[PDB]
Amino acid sequence: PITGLVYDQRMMLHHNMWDSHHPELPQRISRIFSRHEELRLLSRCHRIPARLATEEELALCHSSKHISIIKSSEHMKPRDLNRLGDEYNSIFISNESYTCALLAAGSCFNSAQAILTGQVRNAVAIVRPPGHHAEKDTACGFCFFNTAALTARYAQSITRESLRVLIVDWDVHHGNGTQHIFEEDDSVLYISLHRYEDGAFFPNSEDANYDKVGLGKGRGYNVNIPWNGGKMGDPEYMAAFHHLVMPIAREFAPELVLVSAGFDAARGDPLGGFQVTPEGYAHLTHQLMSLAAGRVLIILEGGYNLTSISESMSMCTSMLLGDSPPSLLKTSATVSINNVLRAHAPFWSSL
Amino acid sequence: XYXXSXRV
Ligand SMILES: [K+]
Ligand SMILES: [K+]
Ligand SMILES: [Zn+2]
Repeated sequence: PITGLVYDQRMMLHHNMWDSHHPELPQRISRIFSRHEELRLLSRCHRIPARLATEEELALCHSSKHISIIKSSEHMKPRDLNRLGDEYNSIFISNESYTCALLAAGSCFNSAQAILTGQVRNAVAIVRPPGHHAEKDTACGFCFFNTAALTARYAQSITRESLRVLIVDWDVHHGNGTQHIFEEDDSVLYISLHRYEDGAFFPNSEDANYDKVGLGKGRGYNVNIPWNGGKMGDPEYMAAFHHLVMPIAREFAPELVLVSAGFDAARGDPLGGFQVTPEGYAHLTHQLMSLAAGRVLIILEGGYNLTSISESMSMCTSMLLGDSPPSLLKTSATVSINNVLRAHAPFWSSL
Repeated sequence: XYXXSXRV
């Protein structure tokens, strides 16, 4: 049983030319990688190589206009980069961003291919920039291409179109791009837990509410778990996994689990304001490993406290290697869970 | 997403 790891310092080149201390920092990935080496997890993993996604692979989820626009930034002067970035919600662009977004997606392709062919059981991808806010036709929320959504489509393209892909997005923000790419799809089950605050938290859309259950034959395959009024932590996430995530996922019976593993719900995060501990992330990973015969690919999304993300992701990797989990309710969190249960009981007999 | 303005 082998755990894969992909990391490439070339993804550090994407940077914010006007604010070098912007929280989506190059050192997010180098700090996480360093922590894996300090905790001796690195030596226990099989290094999987990064690669660039092809433009053909990007078109599995994105429009040729969007691909062309981001590609065009590779050679722009600073004023053109500043103006292009301002055309999106919460995006900065440098001459290296496009290449970095290709390396993030291609890293996860090589990881998924390694998992699906049996070279490894599971894998962790320490990649930048993030992916889950990227839409088919636009960048958003520090994300250019939807790495996790592309990986699901990539996985199906090397196996069969009906490969059941579960994407669990525990980034504190709603993966709006992912939700929309798979909204009419019952082959990819999208489950997101996110701070919502009645729609006032980023990305600021009612799309992220519990009543958005999917469209068409995707009805029931989009599970939104939104948190309101409370600084949520391990009890709230544990309970949502026990009551919702794990019962639905078991019924779906995925053949590969992608985690959109943002760590901005972590204790200490400057954007999330939540308090999931590193031990909590270990328990969420350990639960997901009981699906798909442990075929889990943990993909870095957000997470902006360098110490918190480095400890939290390392614990997820520790779980992937087979380590036993370390030892571990707000009233409004019960309201949320009950609201999602009512919305999804019609499509999931486990509920 | 970052700034404090409300919809970023
Ligand atoms: K999320
Ligand atoms: K779906
Ligand atoms: Zn986030």
